[PDB]
Amino acid sequence: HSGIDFKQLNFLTKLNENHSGELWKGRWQGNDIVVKVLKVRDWSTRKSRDFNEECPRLRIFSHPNVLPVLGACQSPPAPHPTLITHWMPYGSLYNVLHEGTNFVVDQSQAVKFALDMARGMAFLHTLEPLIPRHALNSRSVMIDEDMTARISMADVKFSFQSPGRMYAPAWVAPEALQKKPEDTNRRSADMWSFAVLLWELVTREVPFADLSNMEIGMKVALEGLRPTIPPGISPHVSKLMKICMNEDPAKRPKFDMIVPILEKMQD
Amino acid sequence: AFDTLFDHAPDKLNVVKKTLITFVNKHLNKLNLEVTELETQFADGVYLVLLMGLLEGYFVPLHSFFLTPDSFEQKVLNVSFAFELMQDGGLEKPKPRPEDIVNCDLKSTLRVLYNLFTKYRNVE
Repeated sequence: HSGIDFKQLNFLTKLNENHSGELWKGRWQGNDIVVKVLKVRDWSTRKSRDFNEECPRLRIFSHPNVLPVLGACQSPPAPHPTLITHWMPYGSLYNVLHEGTNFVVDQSQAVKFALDMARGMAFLHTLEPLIPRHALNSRSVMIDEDMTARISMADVKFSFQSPGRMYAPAWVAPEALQKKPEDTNRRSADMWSFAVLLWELVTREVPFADLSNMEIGMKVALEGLRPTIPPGISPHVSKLMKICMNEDPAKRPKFDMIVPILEKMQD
Repeated sequence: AFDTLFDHAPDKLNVVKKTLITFVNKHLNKLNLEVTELETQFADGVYLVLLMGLLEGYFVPLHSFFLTPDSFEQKVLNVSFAFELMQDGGLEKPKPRPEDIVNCDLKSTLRVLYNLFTKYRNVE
């Protein structure tokens, strides 16, 4: 597979630009797509090779709660390393929870998002080896037309992109703030991120929104900063959140354990 | 241009250092860290790393640098990583070698911080 031809992309409108590159809405082979163009300092043949080996893993078409990368444009011959995914009209979970000016999603829908994410993560946790550098947070989950939540494979970081810069620390396990990935149980670290997502679905607040990223990671790693367990929620949601955010990574449940717990919460 | 403001303008250099300590403390106090001595407190690379995350809105995982450097080598490595982060942010490669920072070369240190200041002035 030689990737997607960059010339075949119909760029329609620019959606964002920041540190990592730019995002466009576009069209390709009868698909409404988003095009993620990666900005990389000191691009090299080795990095291009790594991009081309890393992308195939993201093309996951076998689970309803996983949103595949459709394909990638190799660079060269493309001007920049580029990822393509389906356009998601509601945008990220983060957009839907925090930037939603039309309607506020109800708590039944919030439970369904939680179950969708847990099912998607259980599936991804079955892969061998795990997809590397995948961080779960509300910006890396997309919401489809029928309100299905889907883990976004286009939001995985590549080996050449900013390994010393974390932009969403509020969702990262305390151990993952301080230890190399190889020295952490990655599946357990992801369960922390899911616990923070539970918090975000319960409070409808960005975790630590009043703090800068540097503040967040330093305080969580070194000072024990943690989300405040919300007032006035059911004993059952409370217990689930506490279990998922166990300080001991080894005592955190697996995603395939919390799926049946969340299924019973539906309705 | 920075040489003249260092060697031939003490009247400027002191409003400069006053302002540079103002600038770095604006950001570093958020971590409950104070800078009082520009000549030495950036030599080990730690505050430069932390500053760059504060200026450019990221956390730096603690496995990525040496939070308590234990040798000349680790300090140079910290400073080098800090310069890389500055380049990631759109700054051209810093003129001083990393070692000039670790050796407490004041002009070098103040250049770096001043080159941060010109960039990150309006940042809160």
